[PDB]
Amino acid sequence: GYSFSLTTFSPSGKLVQIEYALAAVAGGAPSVGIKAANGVVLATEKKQKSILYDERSVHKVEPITKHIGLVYSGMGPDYRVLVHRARKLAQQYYLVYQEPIPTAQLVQRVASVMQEYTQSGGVRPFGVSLLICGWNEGRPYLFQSDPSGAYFAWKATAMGKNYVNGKTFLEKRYNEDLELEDAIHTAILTLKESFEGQMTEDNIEVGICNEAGFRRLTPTEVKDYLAAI
Amino acid sequence: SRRYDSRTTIFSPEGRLYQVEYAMEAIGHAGTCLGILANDGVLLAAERRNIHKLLDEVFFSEKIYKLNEDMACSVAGITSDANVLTNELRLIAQRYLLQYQEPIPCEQLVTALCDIKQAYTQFGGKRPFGVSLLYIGWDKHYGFQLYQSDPSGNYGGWKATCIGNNSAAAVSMLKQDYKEGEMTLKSALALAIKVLNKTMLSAEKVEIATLTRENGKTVIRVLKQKEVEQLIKKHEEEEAK
Amino acid sequence: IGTGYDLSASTFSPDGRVFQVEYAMKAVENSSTAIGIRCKDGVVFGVEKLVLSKLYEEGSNKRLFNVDRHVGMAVAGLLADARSLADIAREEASNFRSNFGYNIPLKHLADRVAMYVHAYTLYSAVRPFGCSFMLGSYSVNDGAQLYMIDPSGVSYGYWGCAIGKARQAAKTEIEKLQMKEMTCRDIVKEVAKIIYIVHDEVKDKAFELELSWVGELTNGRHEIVPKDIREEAEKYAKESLK
Amino acid sequence: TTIAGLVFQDGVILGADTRATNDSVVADKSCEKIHFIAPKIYCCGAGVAADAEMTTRMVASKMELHALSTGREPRVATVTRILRQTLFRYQGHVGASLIVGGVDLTGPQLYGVHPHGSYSRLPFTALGSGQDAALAVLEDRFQPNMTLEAAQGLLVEAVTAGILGDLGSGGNVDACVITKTGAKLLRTLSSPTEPVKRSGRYHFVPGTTAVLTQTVKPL
Amino acid sequence: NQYDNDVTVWSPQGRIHQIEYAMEAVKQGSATVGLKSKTHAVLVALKRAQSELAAHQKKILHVDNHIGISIAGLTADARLLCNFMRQECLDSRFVFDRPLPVSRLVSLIGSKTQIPTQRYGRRPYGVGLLIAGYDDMGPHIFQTCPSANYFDCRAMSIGARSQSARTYLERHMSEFMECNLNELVKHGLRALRETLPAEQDLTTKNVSIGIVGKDLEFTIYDDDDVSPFLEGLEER
Amino acid sequence: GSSAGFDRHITIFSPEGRLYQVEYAFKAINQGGLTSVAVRGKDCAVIVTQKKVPDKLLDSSTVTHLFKITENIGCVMTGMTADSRSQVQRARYEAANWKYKYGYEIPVDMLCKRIADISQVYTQNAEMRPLGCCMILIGIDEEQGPQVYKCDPAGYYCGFKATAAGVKQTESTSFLEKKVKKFDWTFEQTVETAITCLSTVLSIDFKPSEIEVGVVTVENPKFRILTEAEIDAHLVALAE
Amino acid sequence: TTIMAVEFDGGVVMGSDSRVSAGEAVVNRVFDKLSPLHERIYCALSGSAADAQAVADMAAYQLELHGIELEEPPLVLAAANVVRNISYKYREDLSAHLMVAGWDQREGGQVYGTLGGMLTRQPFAIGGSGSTFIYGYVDAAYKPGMSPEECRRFTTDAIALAMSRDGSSGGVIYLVTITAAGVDHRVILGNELPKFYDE
Amino acid sequence: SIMSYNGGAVMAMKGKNCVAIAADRRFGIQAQMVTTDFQKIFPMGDRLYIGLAGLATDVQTVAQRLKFRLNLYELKEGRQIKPYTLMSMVANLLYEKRFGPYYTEPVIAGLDPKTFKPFICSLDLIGCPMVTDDFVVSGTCAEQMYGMCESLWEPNMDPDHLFETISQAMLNAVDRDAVSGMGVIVHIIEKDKITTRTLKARMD
Ligand SMILES: *[B]([O])([O])[C]([C]C1=[C][C]=[C]C([C][C])=[C]1)[N]C(=O)[C]([C]C1=[C][C]=[C][C]=[C]1)[N]C(=O)C1=N[C]=[C]N=[C]1
Ligand SMILES: *[B]([O])([O])[C]([C]C1=[C][C]=[C]C([C][C])=[C]1)[N]C(=O)[C]([C]C1=[C][C]=[C][C]=[C]1)[N]C(=O)C1=N[C]=[C]N=[C]1
Ligand code: NA
Repeated sequence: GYSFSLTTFSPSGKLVQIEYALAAVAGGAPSVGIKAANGVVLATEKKQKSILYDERSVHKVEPITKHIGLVYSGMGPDYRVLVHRARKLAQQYYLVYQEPIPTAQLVQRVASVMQEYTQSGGVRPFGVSLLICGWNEGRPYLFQSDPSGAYFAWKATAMGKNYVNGKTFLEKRYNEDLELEDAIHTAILTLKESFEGQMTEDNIEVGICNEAGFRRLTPTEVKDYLAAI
Repeated sequence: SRRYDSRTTIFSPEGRLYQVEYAMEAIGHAGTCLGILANDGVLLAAERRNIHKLLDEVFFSEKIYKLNEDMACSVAGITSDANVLTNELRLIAQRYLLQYQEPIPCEQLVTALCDIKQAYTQFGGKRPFGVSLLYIGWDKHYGFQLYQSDPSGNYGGWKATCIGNNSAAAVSMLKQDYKEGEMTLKSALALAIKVLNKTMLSAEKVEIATLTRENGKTVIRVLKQKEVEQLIKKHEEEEAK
Repeated sequence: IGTGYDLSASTFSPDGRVFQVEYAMKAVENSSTAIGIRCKDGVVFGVEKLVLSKLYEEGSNKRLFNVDRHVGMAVAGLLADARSLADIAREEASNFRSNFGYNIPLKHLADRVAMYVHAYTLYSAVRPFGCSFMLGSYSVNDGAQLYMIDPSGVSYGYWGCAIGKARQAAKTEIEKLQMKEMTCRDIVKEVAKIIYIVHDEVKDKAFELELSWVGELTNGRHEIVPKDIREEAEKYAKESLK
Repeated sequence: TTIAGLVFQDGVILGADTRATNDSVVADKSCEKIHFIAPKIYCCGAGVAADAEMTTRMVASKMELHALSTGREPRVATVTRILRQTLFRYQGHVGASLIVGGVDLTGPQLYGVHPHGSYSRLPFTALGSGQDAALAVLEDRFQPNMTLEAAQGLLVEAVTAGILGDLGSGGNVDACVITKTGAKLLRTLSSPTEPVKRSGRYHFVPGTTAVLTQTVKPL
Repeated sequence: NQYDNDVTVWSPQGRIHQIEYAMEAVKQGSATVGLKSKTHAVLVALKRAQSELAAHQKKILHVDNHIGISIAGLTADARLLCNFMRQECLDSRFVFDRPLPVSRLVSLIGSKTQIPTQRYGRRPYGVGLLIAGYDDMGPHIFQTCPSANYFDCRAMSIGARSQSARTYLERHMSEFMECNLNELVKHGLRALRETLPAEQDLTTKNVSIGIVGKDLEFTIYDDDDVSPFLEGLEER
Repeated sequence: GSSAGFDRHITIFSPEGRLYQVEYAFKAINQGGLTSVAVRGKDCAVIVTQKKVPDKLLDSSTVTHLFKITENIGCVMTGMTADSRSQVQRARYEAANWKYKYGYEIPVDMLCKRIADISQVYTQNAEMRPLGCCMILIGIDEEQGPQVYKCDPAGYYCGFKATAAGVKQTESTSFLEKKVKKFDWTFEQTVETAITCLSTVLSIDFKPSEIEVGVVTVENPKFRILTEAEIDAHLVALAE
Repeated sequence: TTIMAVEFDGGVVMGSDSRVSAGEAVVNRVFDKLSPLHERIYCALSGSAADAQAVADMAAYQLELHGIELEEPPLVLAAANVVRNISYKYREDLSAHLMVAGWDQREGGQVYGTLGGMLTRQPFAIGGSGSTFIYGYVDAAYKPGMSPEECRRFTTDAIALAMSRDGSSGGVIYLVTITAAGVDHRVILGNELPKFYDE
Repeated sequence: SIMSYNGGAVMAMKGKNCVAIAADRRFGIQAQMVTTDFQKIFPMGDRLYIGLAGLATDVQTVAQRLKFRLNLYELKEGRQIKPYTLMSMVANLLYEKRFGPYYTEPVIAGLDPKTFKPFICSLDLIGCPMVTDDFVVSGTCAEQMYGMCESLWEPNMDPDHLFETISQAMLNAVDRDAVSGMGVIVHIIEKDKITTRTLKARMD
């Protein structure tokens, strides 16, 4: 293979390939994460090009283990690589410690792999930014990991197309004390701010995490949330 | 293949290693991070760049990393690169402890990482780590110590130093107010805030940590926001008077 | 398109092309013509082997090879690449017998070797083969089989095939033959006639005709056409030209 | 160990004792020999306790990665294959003798996997040092399409025969019923030995032990 | 311009310029001539001197008891190819206890030298050889090039001014098979001397001869051992 | 649409976050000249593509774009023919390997996800180029019924009610969405929809040797390739 | 174990007992030792259970991919070479014998021996611990030109005769008839076995 | 036996809201005693201890390789390890050497971070975890220890009762073992404090 780095420092001190990877993220379909008092919501725009697409065939909101979940903005195929790696990393921890991996621990391990693709030879950084949610030590967690390999713990945040507006909308719209039932509603309203068209239970995707672990909401559950919107 | 090679480990016509020099530029854009040595301890005071209202603040720090029982560090540069280096620092400290059954002496831990950083400048064809570190510690040979290392793998011991944004201005400001040998953690903490105020002031935008010796055991502690608030208003009062 | 898009096989051009493979295909087109015809009881090969020097021996640079006891190979292009492919093809046939205990089926050999060729069309590290070649075989079970592989790694089955300078001119002449109902003794005379017709006596120097065949007449074994039959086909080829 | 399996009209029953022995000495009176692989796949382990523990843990972890990727309930054939190919590779040095039972889209299945990597699909089976006592009860009274109550009863009897007949077996009978709707883990379903009572008067008056040194660390 | 740098780059003409550049090494080495009769294979070569004080470079090397070669090009690549040939020959006598058939050795050279013509960062051999051998098929003369192609020859000449020598071999071609050793060697000397300048003739200092055949193992004649052959030459 | 450095030569991001080399691999699919259609029915899945045999000198049976991956899985490849053969060999390997490790035949979606993941590697590592081809897989799922999946040189993959690839992909999809909007999706209605999509989009009234049809049925899940006489029986009924 | 295969006009008949033992202990009394390697190609398993199953799993895998590449059902000679090579390469570490029989369009019904990495075509063949006691029987009872029914009767009688005498053999006899049309599976229960002198 | 080359004994016992851990102090090679103050119980946290019996090199090696992983774990995790999690860490460390193991049989005694629930366990030389709700033993006098523990142990023992019980079970067991003894050390691990005592034991 190519043994030299493909991401290098420009004369101004910037790692330009990482900057260009972040541009891929900023042009992807929007995603939202909201840390409620008793849980976590993950919401995304799953709008495909035509009726011909079997919406039910592939997912954006994915499980990692029983208590961790995931969503992204950017390059779809890149995301799948990180999903497999994350699921594998979560099993390695469980095999050794016999305890569900802490969300900070999963996010750190995954973020290390992302950093690797910014320095290892003959590879480009991932064109993806991941929103990771979990439940451990009786409390909810919401993290974000970006193409540089940097991670951030959020209370609520937006990624992809119109993230600047969604992030201001989340800040003013809601704050701490949110019930998970209230947080799901807010995540769908944040998405409605960018969405072009009628928002149905087949073009949006939601996942929740609480005491009972992480799971993806069914289209019938999303439909009842959309009945109030 | 030759076409796409960046040539990251080669000398320029004036004997300069350009990737190393461009790595340092990255550190100038990172948040200001200063270290001050005192007789009764040693401190780390860094600017917080994760300063948004919707941040969770799960961890005990942002830039301050415990490495050893007797050592801690702060970073300025690419944070993901800094995660690699701090994790390696923790492994070097445990390899020493396993072998000698004594904690790694401060300067030795810094040299070991600097030998990895130097290797990135001489071979492999990879870009360097875009990080500068400030290390604080205690050992049975030289007591309270303060180090600094840059992407080149070069390091040095200091009585006060600064890296990150406006590092130059902070070192000239520390140069004037630093009283060698007559410094205590109380006066040095006052100086840390005095400097960060000019080089940047809520307790949300700052992050301080101290290393002290209590009952023959080292005590590393990141100060609480209220503690930092009391230190900022004790300076805000002196500035008005 | 001379803008960097044509220096590597791991680089597509903006119009979705791999120019390194196209330039390798040009090395075959510049070379001498080779033809192969599949008939009712076998496959026959013929090659216009241009005589570069009177100093060379009769039979030097044989563009026809035995890849296995039942398989033959006709080449056109950069000869050292062509001979390196003959060794790959040989080892592929050798490895099938060691694995399954019987002669490698021709479509299977064509498929295996075509993918070693394909492999050299994906990387900056290696160069595509500047060669096209044909594989011929005959057995009672599989019948007569003729395949052709190009520098891109494409493998197709043929009733008639030509590669090289006069590839298109030889094709309009093979099309006149009703090979599906002919013998190898009959088709040999025709292969020689087609090679002499597409030969350029003005632009090219003297040539030597290479003829090989595998069929029922040879008991499924790839052989050179004996001197006796070759002289008879060359006599008819020259007599037809007048 | 006495581990046993059964295939009844609506699923599979898995039974196990609770004795761990360290060379003729009972080390544990109640260990868990019935391990989870997937929601509707369980496995009984017998032999070297660390080998049974770790090979069950590894295949359960591999089945979570399998199910997460496929998006489907795992198949019992997959757990059998993953296990065999791993054990065969170790040539019997990983001393785990397993009884895999479960329910997938193709119905209920029961398998016996041996340390060298051989396997059998069986309607009833028994492994461990007490397998012959259990296998006698199963041979004597197994009929196909047994009811859940009838199958539980036979399984308890099969494990119990091993508990009383095998010196390497004892404790209680742990069981697991697996049906199309999921698994019910019946821990200590049967206790063939009534609560052991002693007239224990082994109290030591504070100070009777002669102390030479005493240091107290407040926390 | 851009298609000159690496052997893996095909020019838009279906040419590999690095292979063509390596062949220029052969054309720049001093002339060598190889020819054969019904019983013998002869190698006759001109040896250049790097100054009057320096010696005339060894143009002819031993490969086995039945095979000998003459080189033209990069002398370090010629040594590399010579040791590969010497070794392939050793393997055959070790394993089979019979000489390696000359045509088989030449196929291994073509197979061995083609490998670096298709691999990045690698280069073709800058050596061209004339091979003299004898086996069950009588005597042979082969020609190898930096392009991994090889030729079975009745006679041949590679190197500086080798066109002049080729012309003599083509015109006298018919006489070679029935030639005796003295006459076959003299034919070789005449082709070699045709490359030589008009003011320059053959010498017991610049001439080198290699002979292999029916009863003779590969033998190299260089200075006073060359004298008996030169003592027959008579003109131009 | 800016460029900087070697972003049009290798798979490295462009200033806008695009992968020009991956974009070029999509244009390579059209270089083949052919178009392909795949439609999923109530209890079947059919794939149909062009069959251009220009010289009678070819053996018509060796000229194909339809392939058997496994007994119950088949595929239609669109794009660079050798790149397509390469992907079919890997699909066959991955499928046989799956049954060997897991003891059950690979699901259509898992084989698609697998091939798509392999394709992604080329999209991230610079020393090799993406494959200039599109794979469409059909098969009958034990609990999901008929499946139609497609994967890209980008590494993307998805399931479909109907899909297209090649030169007239956009027009074929425009047509396919107009028919799915308005039928009992029987075997004949699924087969005919696919034939008349290729025909109306290419403006060619087909002859039985001009197209190749492949099908999987719930009654007969084994991937079966249609005869010229079987292709004709559909073509004539379409003209009626 | 007692395994057996017999060639006839349109194919083969393969049989086996059903006993899996571990010392003097019957571990499984109803095992089917006739394992399919392809549609119309089967193998009869004997020796180490772990080794026999491993070789069969690998041979079926290699043959599945081989068949899909040739776009044809694999030849029985190819399946015999596949098993044979594995048994030969690993003969120092394997202790299993996998007899290979089935049907082809080319050579029809064929029976092969793979003992210790060797390869031999046989008109009929026997294997396993039980075969030792029926050599004289199969030598006296075999006649050429046997019908598929006569082959099943020869296979059933020879295996029952061995089952009685061999402690490592017993249970039920599994029969398999591979032909152009397809494969037929028969089971002869321990109650329905043919009877001979047993005192 | 390899385990009997050095000798020694380790024991752990549960309490109502406390846990005890004890070991002998002999370090000897075969029949010769070398030192009378060998450490076999090592602190892993504020309220978490591990005791190692068996071959003295591997007791020291396992304790050191375990402290390495523990320190890294607490640095990455930012928390003190839970007692059950330490057991899984030792099981994984020991099982890594499955086919060439360390000759040590650990015993773990600690309190749940819910600052209360006592935890006791033991691992065989290949890392098989075994949690009990009463006592765990490991040593050359395991038969003696089981006899004493089975007779003396009671369910909800107060720290003082636990101390007398574990002390008497260790002293009387190791007094019937030739290669165990030279004193006994006992740790009583309560929420509020640790009490370490060396007993006045036989010196032969
Ligand atoms: B059983 O008696 O065969 C038993 C199986 C067992 C024990 C405990 C936990 C599990 C969970 C899978 C299974 N094995 C043992 O008791 C073995 C010794 C043995 C080996 C072979 C035949 C009979 C007994 N004991 C241990 O490995 C062990 N004992 C105590 C603590 N750790 C390990
Ligand atoms: B047979 O007796 O040779 C039988 C054949 C066989 C082959 C493949 C699969 C199975 C069942 C999974 C059985 N093999 C055995 O019965 C052997 C013992 C044997 C071997 C040779 C002669 C007589 C008896 N069984 C095992 O090796 C085995 N089975 C169960 C548990 N451990 C080992
Ligand atoms: Na690439």
